[PDB]
Amino acid sequence: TPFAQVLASLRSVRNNFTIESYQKLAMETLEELDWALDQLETIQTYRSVSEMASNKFKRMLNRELTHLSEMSRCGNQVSEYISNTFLDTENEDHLAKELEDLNKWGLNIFNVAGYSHNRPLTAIMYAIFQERDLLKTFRISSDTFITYMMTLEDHYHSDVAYHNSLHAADVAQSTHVLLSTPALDAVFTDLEILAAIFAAAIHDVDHPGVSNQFLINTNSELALMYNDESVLENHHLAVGFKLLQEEHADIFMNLTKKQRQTLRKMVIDMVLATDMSKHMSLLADLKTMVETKKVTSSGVLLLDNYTDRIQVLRNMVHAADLSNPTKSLELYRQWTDRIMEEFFQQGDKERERGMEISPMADKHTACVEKSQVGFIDYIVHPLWETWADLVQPDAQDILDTLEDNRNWYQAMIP
Amino acid sequence: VTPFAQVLASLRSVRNNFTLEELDWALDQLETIQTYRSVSEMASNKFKRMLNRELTHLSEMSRCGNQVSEYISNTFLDKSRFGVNTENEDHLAKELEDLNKWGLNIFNVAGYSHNRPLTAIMYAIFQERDLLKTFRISSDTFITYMMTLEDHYHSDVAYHNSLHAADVAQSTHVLLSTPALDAVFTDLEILAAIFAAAIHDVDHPGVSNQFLINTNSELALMYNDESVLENHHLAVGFKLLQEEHADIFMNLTKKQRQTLRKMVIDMVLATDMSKHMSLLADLKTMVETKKVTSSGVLLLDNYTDRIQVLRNMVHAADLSNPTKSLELYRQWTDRIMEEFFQQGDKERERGMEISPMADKHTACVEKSQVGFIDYIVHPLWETWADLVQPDAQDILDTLEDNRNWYQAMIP
Ligand SMILES: COc1ccc([C@@H]2CNC(=O)C2)cc1OC1CCCC1
Ligand SMILES: COc1ccc([C@@H]2CNC(=O)C2)cc1OC1CCCC1
Ligand SMILES: [Mg+2]
Ligand SMILES: [Mg+2]
Ligand SMILES: [Zn+2]
Ligand SMILES: [Zn+2]
Ligand SMILES: [Zn+2]
Repeated sequence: TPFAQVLASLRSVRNNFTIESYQKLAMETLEELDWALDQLETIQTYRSVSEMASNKFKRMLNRELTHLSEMSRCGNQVSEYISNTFLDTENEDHLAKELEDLNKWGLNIFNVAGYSHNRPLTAIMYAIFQERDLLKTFRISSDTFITYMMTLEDHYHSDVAYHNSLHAADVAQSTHVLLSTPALDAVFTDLEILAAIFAAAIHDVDHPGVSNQFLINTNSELALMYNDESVLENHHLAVGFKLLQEEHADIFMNLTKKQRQTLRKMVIDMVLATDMSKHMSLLADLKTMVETKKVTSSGVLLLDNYTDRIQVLRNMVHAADLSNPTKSLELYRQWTDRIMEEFFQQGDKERERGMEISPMADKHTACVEKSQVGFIDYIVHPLWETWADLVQPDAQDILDTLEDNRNWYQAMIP
Repeated sequence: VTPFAQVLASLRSVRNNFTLEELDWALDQLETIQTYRSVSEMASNKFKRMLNRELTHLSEMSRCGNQVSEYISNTFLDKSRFGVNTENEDHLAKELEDLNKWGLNIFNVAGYSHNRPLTAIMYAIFQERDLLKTFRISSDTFITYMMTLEDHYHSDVAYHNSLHAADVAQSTHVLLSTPALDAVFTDLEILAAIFAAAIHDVDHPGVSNQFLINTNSELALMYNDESVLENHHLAVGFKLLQEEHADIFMNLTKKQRQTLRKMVIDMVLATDMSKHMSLLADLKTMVETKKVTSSGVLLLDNYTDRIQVLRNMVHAADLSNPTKSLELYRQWTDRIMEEFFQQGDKERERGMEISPMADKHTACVEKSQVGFIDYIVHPLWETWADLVQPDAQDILDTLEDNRNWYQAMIP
């Protein structure tokens, strides 16, 4: 395996390096080399050592297969097989005023809901798509677009307090605004933008107002069918893409097969990243991205390969999903009530199920203010602090707004 | 600051001051052998443990500090006499003498069971391993589950039928008996492994995940193209327990069931042929660092090690055919091609480009098995045999002989 042999090579450097001002330089470097030696082995996990090993075996076989595919017609048939199988109105006036702020972080999605017959998702999506000229770009007839958009919005539960089309509309608009970050200009392709926005719009479709954990615990059909892994995220994606199958709703029908293939890859990639358990993994990638960030003249970021761009895009959607504490207090406060209401509904579901009440789920026991300060300090702030570093100086305001709201909720703890 | 970057931050100040060959070889080989997600896991682990320290502290604070830490922790941090109806009977019993033998003829087991080899072999395994007593599984419950399971294995499908399931189940049973693996696995780990094998291919439609993705199938659509069949097999396997009098796991504790479900999902997902290289990688690292207790028995400490072995065991059992006797192996080759051919017949009706081995005019049956052995089956079994040496030598020998036989058949 590679790491085993790489460790054996450097271990040999240490043993053969040993074999006044010079002394200071000599000794300072030896313990530094030793520090890096321990830190290599200790920060190593099972899947990290394995990844380098699997990837060498993959590379090695692909060399042998390229050779074999040149031999006979048969060699080619065997190579192709092996390669593919074992290798990877008054309302319309106010709505328009609220929509002036479509590219602004401070848009009030709640008023958008109010002036749009409680259809903020269709309202905001059509607005975004006209703003980004995506309907023209990707040959999407309005008729088809709204047909899809309406069905999508229909499969967002009305009865659910937080994970309703209003949350979807917020993430969609928030993602739209994050894409406009100056630091990321020519950076993404039109299909990448299309993927991102559609990803955001569907990221929570048919959400039943309960956690994956609840679904697993209650042995739900949904858990059972998705083998307890990313049960909801998989379900959202499945609905999102199946809705395209409805009568005159295929918004992607005018893209090439490759375009659709790629878009489907990215959309799956991004919505799966909205699993809150994938949080640390996303934050890890974003931190490494900041560390090795390369910036082209006048401030615009330099993201080469797809791998880099998708890391940014899935982090962008995740950051947009966790945007509420960074919004104005008037907005943020309403999201807090909405989240709690949903949390308490799950608690009621557990009470009659005779299940031990979920942490936060009982309105009788809930602490809220102290909770938001926990949520900010440990999850929201680290994420946004990282994002703001990557996109500096932009998003400095998003952070100050968050920091202020943290202090406000801190000041509310009885 | 992330770890690998922190390492190379010091490693680079060391080299830019040390001034050598073995350091400059590994200077390049550290960075180059580094992927995109191998780098990521080092860091995501650093942050997960960082936060878990902070929450442990916060829990100690108030009743509130505990509610907030429990919330955050759970949300942003991970984790008949024979069983079959028969008049043939006595013949079935003779074939079943070989239940613990690698050379059992599953095809005759099918013959003397009224084509019910899965129920026949499973009931046999469970009586042999005394699992029904161990896990309080009433016979009715067992045969009831077993029959419904066998029913959801397509008859119309040439290779991925209950006969293949029965083969993997019996092959896994035999691999668990490897002397090199004695006290190693718990009874629940054995139960997990055998059940995993029995259901690993349930409701298989006789087509590849690739086909399903390409044809934009409901199955692909609902499983977002990742491990489409493997996820589906598991979903069926576990949903069947919901049938009246079929819950074979009803008498296990909640934790026992929770753990078994974890391992079964873990193992069946590993039967994705695209996970092949990853499985082999883990098995090779396991071999390299293997610790063996007195008189030959392996020493596998934590769950992580045992599950790597168990998933590799089921995978090895799924790719066992070329390591079986030529009489058996030859029949599996025909069966696999028949299904492959039929897979192409579906592509044809769909106007799709016919898959590599999917056409009989173009198929290199013999040259193909030699490719399959040389590149996939032999490396896997060669690794397995190293881990459980000297056991599995017989398997390797049989494999080697059969490879030479198919080599000698190339026109
Ligand atoms: C505005 O609040 C919140 C907004 C959004 C979320 C996400 C939706 N559900 C989650 O688990 C993450 C949690 C919130 O607050 C949490 C702090 C404790 C209760 C929930
Ligand atoms: C007995 O041969 C085979 C038996 C079993 C399998 C597995 C089931 N499906 C797979 O893709 C792997 C493939 C075989 O042979 C392969 C090489 C020639 C064609 C397929
Ligand atoms: Mg989500
Ligand atoms: Mg399978
Ligand atoms: Zn969301
Ligand atoms: Zn009954
Ligand atoms: Zn199989």
